[PDB]
Amino acid sequence: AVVGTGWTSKGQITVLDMHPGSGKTHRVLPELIRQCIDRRLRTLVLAPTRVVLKEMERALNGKRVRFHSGAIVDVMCHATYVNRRLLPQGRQNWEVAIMDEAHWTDPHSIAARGHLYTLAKENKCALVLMTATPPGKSEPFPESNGAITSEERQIPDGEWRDGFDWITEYEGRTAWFVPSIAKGGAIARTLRQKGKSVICLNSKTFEKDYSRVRDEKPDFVVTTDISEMGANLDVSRVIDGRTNIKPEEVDGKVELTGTRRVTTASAAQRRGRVGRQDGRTDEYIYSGQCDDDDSGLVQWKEAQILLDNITVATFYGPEQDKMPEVAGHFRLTEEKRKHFRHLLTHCDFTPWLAWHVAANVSSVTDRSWTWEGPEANAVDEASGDLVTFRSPNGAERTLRPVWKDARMFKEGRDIKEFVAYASGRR
Repeated sequence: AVVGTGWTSKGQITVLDMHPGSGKTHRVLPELIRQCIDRRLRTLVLAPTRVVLKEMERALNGKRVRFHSGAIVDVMCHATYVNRRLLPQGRQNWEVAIMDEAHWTDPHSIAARGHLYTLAKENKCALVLMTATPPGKSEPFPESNGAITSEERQIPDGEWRDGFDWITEYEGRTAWFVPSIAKGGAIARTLRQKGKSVICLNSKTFEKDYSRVRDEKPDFVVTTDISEMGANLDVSRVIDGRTNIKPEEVDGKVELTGTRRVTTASAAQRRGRVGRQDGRTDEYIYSGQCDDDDSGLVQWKEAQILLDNITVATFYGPEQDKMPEVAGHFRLTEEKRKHFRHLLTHCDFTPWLAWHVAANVSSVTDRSWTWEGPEANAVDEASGDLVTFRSPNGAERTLRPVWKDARMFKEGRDIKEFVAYASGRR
């Protein structure tokens, strides 16, 4: 344990920065809840992912905790907390809030910590943030439970043949972080034609396929940033090119082109996959430097869209500089918020797309915005022909949305699901 009491006093903000593998989920979290239950405080616990929520349920074995897909402790995902507050008829209160993996730059995660920070600064709760890389200044090589030898090497950015023998001559298991699902597939194919087993983890596969890692012990896990929020990959080496995809609003559209250097918090979390056990020395092989200035990413606008609709609120204080507009800018009328919530939760829309649709379109039944956009917004398959579909009246449409978000058409979303919506089947 790190803190005694007073941590549950209204207006207290506590940051627990504990290294991975020193018993946070199964030692520290269960002691914090014991205290809450003993003091009879309505406690909220936020997990980043279903994988971590399930792990919390095992560690909180034998307490009155309510887990969400007569107890005073509720456990749910970051995203569940925020999505619930999008119904103004929703909005239960807790006096203590514990947020696990509180560094995540997912918009729901940013909005949750901002909302809870706002409440605690007004003395409506206590807030614990559990993360090795708290928002604010980060170190790329923070302390670990066991040794990590970190070395800079050139890392392949796609398929290779010769010149990188150190990758495949290695005897232990490796996690290789990649900036995108597409780049992952290239790396995965090359490793497999060099005789290695590979599992790919990303936004799309993580919830389902995390368990194959433990079960199948592949030579390589080729992973996106999805493994930076509590994933135990049980590897002895990380390979980290220190890049990520850069979703950005450019000329009124969300683009996904090229990469950014990771933030130092990301680099530390990637490295943080190893060094979990004392008595053994692991390896972190990386290429190049970090860039902490991610203020350009659309995630901050999306965090504001959510925060303005679950609520003067601020982001979690160091992050407030990254709020792109005046607080409240994106607030919707109750009726439009209901549309917004449906698009997020039932149609798998990004916050950016769901906001533009709900703010602007007349009725929840209109689909004409999906074909009435400017010509340059038309959506192509990888084969080069523009996507077409039929409206219920048999009219042939070209997919050409008024608001274009590249994330709807690749990187773990399929054109086919968006066409289900556009054709009025969803």
